[PDB]
Amino acid sequence: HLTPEEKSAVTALWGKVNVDEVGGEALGRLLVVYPWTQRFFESFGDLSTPDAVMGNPKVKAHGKKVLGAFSDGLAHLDNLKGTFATLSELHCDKLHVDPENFRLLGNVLVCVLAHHFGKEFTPPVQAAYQKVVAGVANALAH
Amino acid sequence: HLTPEEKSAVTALWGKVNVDEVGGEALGRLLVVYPWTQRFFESFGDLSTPDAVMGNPKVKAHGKKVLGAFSDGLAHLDNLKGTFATLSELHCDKLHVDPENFRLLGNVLVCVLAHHFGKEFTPPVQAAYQKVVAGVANALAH
Amino acid sequence: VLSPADKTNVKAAWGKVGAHAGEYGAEALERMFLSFPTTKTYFPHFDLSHGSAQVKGHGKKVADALTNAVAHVDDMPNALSALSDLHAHKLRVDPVNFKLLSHCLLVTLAAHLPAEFTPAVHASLDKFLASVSTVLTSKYR
Amino acid sequence: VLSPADKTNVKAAWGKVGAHAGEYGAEALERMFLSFPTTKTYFPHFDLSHGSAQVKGHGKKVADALTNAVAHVDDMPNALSALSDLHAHKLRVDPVNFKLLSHCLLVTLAAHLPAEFTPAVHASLDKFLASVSTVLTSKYR
Ligand code: HEM
Ligand code: HEM
Ligand code: HEM
Ligand code: HEM
Repeated sequence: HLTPEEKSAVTALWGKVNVDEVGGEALGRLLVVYPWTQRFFESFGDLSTPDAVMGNPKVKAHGKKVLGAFSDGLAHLDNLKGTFATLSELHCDKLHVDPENFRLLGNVLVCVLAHHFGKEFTPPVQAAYQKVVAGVANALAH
Repeated sequence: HLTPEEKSAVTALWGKVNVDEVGGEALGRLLVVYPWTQRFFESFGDLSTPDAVMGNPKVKAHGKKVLGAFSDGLAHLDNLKGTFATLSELHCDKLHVDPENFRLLGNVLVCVLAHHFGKEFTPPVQAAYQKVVAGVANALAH
Repeated sequence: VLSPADKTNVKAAWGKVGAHAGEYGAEALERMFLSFPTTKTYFPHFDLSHGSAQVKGHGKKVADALTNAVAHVDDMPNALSALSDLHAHKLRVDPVNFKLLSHCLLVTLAAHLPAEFTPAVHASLDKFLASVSTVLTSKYR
Repeated sequence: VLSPADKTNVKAAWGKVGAHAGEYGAEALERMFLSFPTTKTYFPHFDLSHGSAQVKGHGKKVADALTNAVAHVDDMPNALSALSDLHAHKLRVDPVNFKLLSHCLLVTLAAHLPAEFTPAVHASLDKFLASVSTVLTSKYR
């Protein structure tokens, strides 16, 4: 699905992602932009304002876990279904997350990379990442 | 996916479908209710009013073909992917049909069966058919 | 956005529903719970069994709300404001679920009023229910 | 439906776009064609190559239309009426494609105006672009 020169483009820009921060920024933005996703993180405390969500420590910490998982997918870009199987069970059987939301999180992640890299997130770089996030959303949907 | 008593419910009501007419009624309704689907049937002539669409002979005739295919799926409710493979290629590679539209056609078909059977299209019968049409939509999406 | 013909259509089909609105609203809910069981998670404290009096009372409330959306089809955000606060701010209903209830309602009307469920009416009812859905999923003021 | 704060946000972010609106509108189109190649089927008679002057002229038209949607954020169906007739009656654009262009536009703005693309603004821009999309996909009067 990804050409050798678009697998390489993806890895190069990913080696520059702050893994402590980007994951939180994405999960944060999901909860602000699509406010019904807050229903699934009811235990995380105060999610009452954009400021509250973005500074909530448990959002920051869960976003590290989610980004951890995308990085796992980026190491195994062939065998994404096998990478994400356990996580598909969890998001369905136990959480009941509608799969459209998986697509929304991938798109929000694309915007956060745009926002951090600026000019260097070129149209061809974006297109390689759109293939990557669609892959992860499909692997997760049960 | 379908219990033995919901496979049987599905077959019983399907043995009573007018196969010359229901397929057309469904394809007709798709073109009226979701008017952008008309873009894909531009060769079928006049689709300008609900009356025109519903009486168009080429809509009636294509709807027989589509219903033919659902009946093929209802005979092979295990191996739906293998039943619909050639049709998935055609709808993607050649037609470029977004897969959300496959879901819309299945739902319209459910409403046409409701409309024809009335009281006998009970909630449990509807639920068995919702499993059947989701199956067909998934098998078609590439 | 609704056309003027959409509005005439919906006003006249829903006018024919009349005093079965409660009974249809209950049946639509029961279809939704059977056909899409994940929607039961929003109703954890309800008896959801067949013939439940709590589902039949909830179907009357849903139907009576749709009757008022029809009477205020030109100013729906204002007429549906408290409902919007309940579903979008308090319950946080995922918008996917409004497409499920809407479909179940269309199916209920097709089964009960076949002579009214023409293609044109079907099209106008579907657009009305999507406009109601959008008001209820939005946090606005 | 937009909140009053949504409207202030969009008016102020799009005000900062200013005279790059044309350049951003072209870049968003080029992102959409590369990342979602099926959208090229609506533009069969265009040079769609990188740096095409026809894509750059089309991006100016799209951007100038968004500028007018912002100036008429309270009465968009009326301000966007001819566009609605072009996209819904004549071109019959599948609504899925409006979600693709909208995403590409957000991505373009994130890359160019990072200091303005706060979470609150991101949320208000996304709701505005969905409201524009809904007007353009609807056959109404
Ligand atoms: C799209 C990519 C996504 C990935 C890669 C992802 C990954 C993860 C991971 C790694 C966990 C932790 C599992 C564990 O620690 O055992 C998790 C838990 C969870 N995810 Fe996701 N997730 C994604 C999307 C979503 C979305 C869209 C939602 C909700 C809208 C969601 C809601 C949750 C919830 C509620 C949990 C449990 C959190 C908790 O422990 O309290 N996820 N996910
Ligand atoms: C969801 C179930 C569907 C099934 C079972 C189905 C089945 C078929 C079949 C059997 C054919 C004829 C193929 C042949 O004769 O070789 C066909 C062709 C076609 N289908 Fe579908 N289809 C479905 C959905 C759709 C949808 C949603 C669209 C468009 C919105 C669509 C557009 C077409 C078109 C354009 C053709 C070619 C028609 C022509 O020959 O001019 N189909 N489909
Ligand atoms: C046209 C769509 C809908 C309408 C007109 C509607 C209308 C209503 C009304 C009138 C109430 C009662 C408010 C009150 O008693 O003051 C209500 C409550 C509720 N609705 Fe909806 N509703 C719709 C869609 C949905 C959907 C899709 C869901 C979930 C799948 C949902 C879940 C609920 C819940 C959980 C309550 C709270 C009921 C309770 O705890 O007693 N509604 N709705
Ligand atoms: C915010 C979303 C959009 C806006 C503001 C927009 C605006 C416009 C404008 C201003 C025009 C030119 C009309 C004229 O020259 O009189 C136009 C034409 C067109 N648009 Fe869009 N558009 C949008 C989304 C889309 C999407 C998603 C598609 C397809 C994927 C699309 C396909 C076209 C096509 C094919 C034309 C005809 C261009 C030509 O043949 O010269 N538009 N649009």
